Amino acid sequence: MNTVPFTSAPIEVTIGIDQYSFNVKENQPFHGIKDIPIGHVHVIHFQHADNSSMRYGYWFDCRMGNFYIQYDPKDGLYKMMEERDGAKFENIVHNFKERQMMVSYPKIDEDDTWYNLTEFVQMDKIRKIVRKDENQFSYVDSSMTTVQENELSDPAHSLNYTVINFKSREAIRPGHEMEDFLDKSYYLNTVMLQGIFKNSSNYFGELQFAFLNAMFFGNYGSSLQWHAMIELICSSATVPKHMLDKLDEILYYQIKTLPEQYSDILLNERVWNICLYSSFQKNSLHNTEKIMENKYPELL
Amino acid sequence: GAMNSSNYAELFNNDIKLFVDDTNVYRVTVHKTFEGNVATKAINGCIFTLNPKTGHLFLKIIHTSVWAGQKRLSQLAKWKTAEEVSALVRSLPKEEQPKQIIVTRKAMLDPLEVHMLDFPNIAIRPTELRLPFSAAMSIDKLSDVVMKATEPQMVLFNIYDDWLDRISSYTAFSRLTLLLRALKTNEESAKMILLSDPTITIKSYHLWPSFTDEQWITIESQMRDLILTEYGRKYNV
Repeated sequence: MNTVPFTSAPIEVTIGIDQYSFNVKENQPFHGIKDIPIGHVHVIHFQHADNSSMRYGYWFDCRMGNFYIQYDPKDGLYKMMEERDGAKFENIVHNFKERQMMVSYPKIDEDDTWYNLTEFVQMDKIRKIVRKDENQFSYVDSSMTTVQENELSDPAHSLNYTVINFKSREAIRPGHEMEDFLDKSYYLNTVMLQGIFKNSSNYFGELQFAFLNAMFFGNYGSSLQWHAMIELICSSATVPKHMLDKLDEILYYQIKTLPEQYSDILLNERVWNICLYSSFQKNSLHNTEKIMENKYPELL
Repeated sequence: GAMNSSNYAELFNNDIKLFVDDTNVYRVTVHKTFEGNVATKAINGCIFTLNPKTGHLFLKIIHTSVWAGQKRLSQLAKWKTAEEVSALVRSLPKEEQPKQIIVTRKAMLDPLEVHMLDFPNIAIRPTELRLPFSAAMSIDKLSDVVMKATEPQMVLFNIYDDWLDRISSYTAFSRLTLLLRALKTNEESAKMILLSDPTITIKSYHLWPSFTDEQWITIESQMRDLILTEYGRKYNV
């Protein structure tokens, strides 16, 4: 079990840790989050009580170093930082635990929700999508635009998701225009899986990361990326059976987790109707189709 | 975006553009089989690709052999249309290539955009206009060359004959759309109006009769009357 200590909480803020969230009052004696499961990436996220604009947060993996949060009164945000002195860090965490100033990561034993949302998500892959190589953790917020969004402005603060465009030379082989546009198997299997991602694990990792950025920060570009990666699989007539089975599970947990009240802005009606009812894979996503139909029958 | 009544004059500027109409590409007769089921027999079709400024018509004849052993023909027809327009653009010298292609039907946008990915600077556009280019097969000489084709063939016409010697491309296009609208609404009546007076003939190198300016005004009046009558019939108004 790992710990993310906080120097202090000078401003009133909703703090998220993965799918959990806690209200902290201005100058409340809060010194961080303990009992964080090792073996998973995590995201610690923030919405200021005084400006519900700019949800922001840090993707991190506690195996890659000792991380803490400290409010920066100049930049006006909770910043993640690395403590290189292991003994200074253990000493700080031990003190705060002894004084019970920390919230416990409130995992239910039965509950595989966070594993199911992050199964393929790797910190090394997050750091290639979010470039800031001097830190081992990754900052994301509501407003960050994708490399693709910037093509259609500051490249330093961009989400470097894999560009997917169904009406691109990359997606369409000369002389297979109709075939490649109506059945995207070539684009999925040769260009994206064999060519760019190398395997379905990295593809699902980016898909899962895109969803979580859409859900936790309302990052619009991430939502576009999550939908594009779903639609590329559903629009392919030839998909490995293991990828289809795994996609059904991935999407099931994403739909299960989505706040009911955010379905209207995080779910694209056209893509879901197409994927569940028109696409080649319309009969391959049983779990996902059952939860969508019972939870969001209005969208369909 | 879309071509409408508001941006009509753009058709007659000096930016090269083509209209593409796919409505006569896939044509069938529906008939009964011996077992009393229904079957289609394909007949020769054509892509109607028209420069509205010059009157140059690139009539790509679609021979029935292109459908042999193919499924989902109404869908393939859109993609075959897009392939043939793309091949026509690539065959033209750079300075003759269109800056814009306007499709008369929205179902052509994605097929043509995908075939023209090599031409990112050519704008593919829909139109709000209800253009009567479906009636192209009511022009006897175009109908004749399509039905006689025994293989795929491109035939070049000027759909305005020699009109641009006397009128602007705006007025030539208005005359053409009124003739095609008439032919589409009541073909027999339209063709009767055009050919009733045997003294006015069609030159061998033309599609339409050799009317004087005065006889065109009368013809155009008879076509407008034909169209309003048929409208009052259609709609009991």
